[PDB]
Amino acid sequence: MSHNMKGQKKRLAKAHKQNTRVPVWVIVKTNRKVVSHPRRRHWRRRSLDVK
Amino acid sequence: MSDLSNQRKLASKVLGCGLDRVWLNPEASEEIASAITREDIRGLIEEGTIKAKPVKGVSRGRARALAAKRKYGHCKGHGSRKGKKGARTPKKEQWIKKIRALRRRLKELRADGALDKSVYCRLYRKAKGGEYRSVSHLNSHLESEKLLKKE
Amino acid sequence: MSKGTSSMGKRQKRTHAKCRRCGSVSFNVHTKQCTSCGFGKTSRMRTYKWQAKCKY
Amino acid sequence: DMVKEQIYTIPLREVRKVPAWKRANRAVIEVRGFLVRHMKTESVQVKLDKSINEHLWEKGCEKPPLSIRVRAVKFADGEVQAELAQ
RNA sequence: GGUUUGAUAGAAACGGGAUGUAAGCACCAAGGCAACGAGGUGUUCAGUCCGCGUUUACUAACCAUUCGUUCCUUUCACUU
RNA sequence: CCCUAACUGGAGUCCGGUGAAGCUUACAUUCUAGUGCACAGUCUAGAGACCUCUAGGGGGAAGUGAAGACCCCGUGGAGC
RNA sequence: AAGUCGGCUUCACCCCGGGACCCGUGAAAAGGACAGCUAAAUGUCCGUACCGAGAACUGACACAGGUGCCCCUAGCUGAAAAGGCUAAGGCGUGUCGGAGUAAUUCAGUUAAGGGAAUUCGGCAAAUUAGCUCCGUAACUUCGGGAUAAGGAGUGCCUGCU
RNA sequence: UGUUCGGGUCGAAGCAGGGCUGUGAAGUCCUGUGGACCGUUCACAAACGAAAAUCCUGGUAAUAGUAGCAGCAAAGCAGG
RNA sequence: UGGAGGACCGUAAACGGUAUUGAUCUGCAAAUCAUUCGUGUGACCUGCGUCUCGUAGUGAAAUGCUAAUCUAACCCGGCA
RNA sequence: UUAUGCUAUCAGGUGGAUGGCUCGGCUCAAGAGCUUAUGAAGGACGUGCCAAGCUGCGAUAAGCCCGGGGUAGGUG
Ligand SMILES: [K+]
Ligand SMILES: [Mg+2]
Ligand SMILES: [Mg+2]
Ligand SMILES: [Mg+2]
Ligand SMILES: [Mg+2]
Ligand SMILES: [Mg+2]
Ligand SMILES: [Mg+2]
Ligand SMILES: [Mg+2]
Ligand SMILES: [Zn+2]
Repeated sequence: MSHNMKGQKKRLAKAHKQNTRVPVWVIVKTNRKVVSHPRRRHWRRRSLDVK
Repeated sequence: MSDLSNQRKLASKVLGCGLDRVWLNPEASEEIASAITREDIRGLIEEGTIKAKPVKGVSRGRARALAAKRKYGHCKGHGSRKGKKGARTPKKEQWIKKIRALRRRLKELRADGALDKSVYCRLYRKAKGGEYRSVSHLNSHLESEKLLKKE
Repeated sequence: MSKGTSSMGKRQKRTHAKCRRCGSVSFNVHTKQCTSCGFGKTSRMRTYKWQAKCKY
Repeated sequence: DMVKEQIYTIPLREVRKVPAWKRANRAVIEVRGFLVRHMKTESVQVKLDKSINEHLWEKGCEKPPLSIRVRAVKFADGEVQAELAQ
């Protein structure tokens, strides 16, 4: 239970909501040309450089 | 049945016991699988489908028999002693009880008129000097020397 | 205690925080300076000619 | 319904060749294989009573009995029901 | 090697072995007012055990499958 | 240690699942001698050798790992 | 469902007091107390899930290391928080199974008679081992050597001082 | 690239295999595949020719269904 | 009686790292594991904070340590 | 029906070379040339109906207002 300030937790929240798959409708719209993005990660890996 | 693991965890929280203390009825498995909320688990608990198994303590009866024998002075010989003489009876505690008994005896003897201040002072210093093994030894010295102001 | 993997378990802290000015995690928490942009040392942006090659 | 109701003494000495901590489930496998060959059924149709399993595990995983006496019953479906016997 | 025209393996019992005299019961037990009581004796060479033998078909050695033909074909020594 | 034996558990061995890496110009079933940059599975003359697979310890492949850290050389360095 | 009582002990926690030591002297500041009572209103901001490790951290890993054994811990034995056996709690995931049959190998148990002949070398292994009592040498800086060495006892039951 | 003369959806380049010519570097043609570009004269240029650099990047073998998934906590079985 | 000491024994508390020249040595591990060992009231061990650094620092001093780098670290530049 | 194999071709798999194409790059020339306390550049966070990245934008947030050009579609 490390203790974050408001901004550190906001940056963690942004990192968390960035770690989502591309929407299926985006894949349909681009005709399978956009299927991923570079901000995918896993929590148990090389950590965030955010906080 | 699919996993009843959620129900078991919820029931251990509701019952306040460990996870393996929780007993789920192996016959009422589908009834348990429908229980999602703390209220459903409470209903199953009240109707006996889910209960907490008895804690299996550590019985202490044979320790009680051994402790009674040890109180009588048995099962405590040299082949049973493992700690140093001093870890089993610390020496400062021995001295403390000895000197306190002797001093209380002398104080009561001086109070109840059996001992005047002059000999009380010397007896008190003698007790401080380890001259008497116990209260009985001190009383025996008193009666042999006739230091008590008998009437 | 080995200088290798064993001593690397004590890595539960930081020497550089996130920089207000530039966003780089280069703000030395002891010297109170950003080693990337120079924030906390100068009102200007840290730049050196040796950050590139001699343009010839 | 029932077809045969024979009592067996299943020897478990061949279980002892296995490493000692593996002897209990080796003995379970020997009981099941004995029932398979002597009742002429399949392994999956041999049902072992709780008495048999608890007897085989009574003295731990390393000391199953050298033999066990069981009462096995065979049904028209092919299922075999085995229980511990006095 | 044996496979019912059978003692191959197992069970049962018995022989031959290992250990050391089971539990319960009774009597005794230093003593304790009693409650109790380590232990001793008898029942009892008992009890337990045997990866040895014998006797004995009691259960299991049953039911099969496959090769000994190049395969399909009528380049057939065959048969609908 | 004489001088080893038996036994226990984990590997190994055999089976199911999963599943890498390191040596490699080629060929290659070798053995002896000679020859050759004087230390050859391949050259020369002999001698052997039916193929495939499994297990096994490491004789050989001057086995593999590393542009020898010893020696010298370099109008190469570094520290002292 | 009972829910009523007594007793013992008490660490590793609280209160209180004493003593000893220092060529070592063991923080500061905010805040609080010493004059406040009654009423009403106000008390913003940030964190808060969960792991805290033989799978949530770090070491590229669901890593036998490290961070953390950092702070806590029930019954018996026992000097003990040692070791063993058990609670509670956590687990059967220090995440491949089967089979039981060779050599070899990692780690163990035992071993006749001999007893260091082994080996560079007693390496490795074995011996001894707790507690009580008796007894304890050369030498010594008089402090020690010292658990020297070397001997004896030890369980259970009954009754006691 | 300048310039001359061309070929191509009635099938260019490329690719796999083959025929012929040339001492050769190579050229040309045929079949298949392919679907839009390609040559040629005389000259001129160059980021112009690879088998090698413990070469670089990518792809992919042998090793090999092999090692490992054991050693420090050997844990599972029955029934549903 | 008292309770001193860089006192003694001792913990798989903590710290250290003797020997096995054991396991491991494409490891669990780019230094770990087992057993065996040293210190364990003090020149003690340790958390967090803070300071001292490149011809400089730090070092009960081995050229040890200063982020797996040390007889002058690392990054970029001089540098093709 | 000679296995395990060897050599050549073919079919397929794997792979991504070659060719062709290219809104990119590079170089040269000609222009043009300062901006920010009226808060810049840069960064953080937010902002879309379904939206994670980038881009744009700033709680009026892939946008608001006015004039001109454009004209029938638009919603990076
Ligand atoms: K919490
Ligand atoms: Mg280092
Ligand atoms: Mg320049
Ligand atoms: Mg010269
Ligand atoms: Mg296995
Ligand atoms: Mg090439
Ligand atoms: Mg010590
Ligand atoms: Mg340079
Ligand atoms: Zn900065």
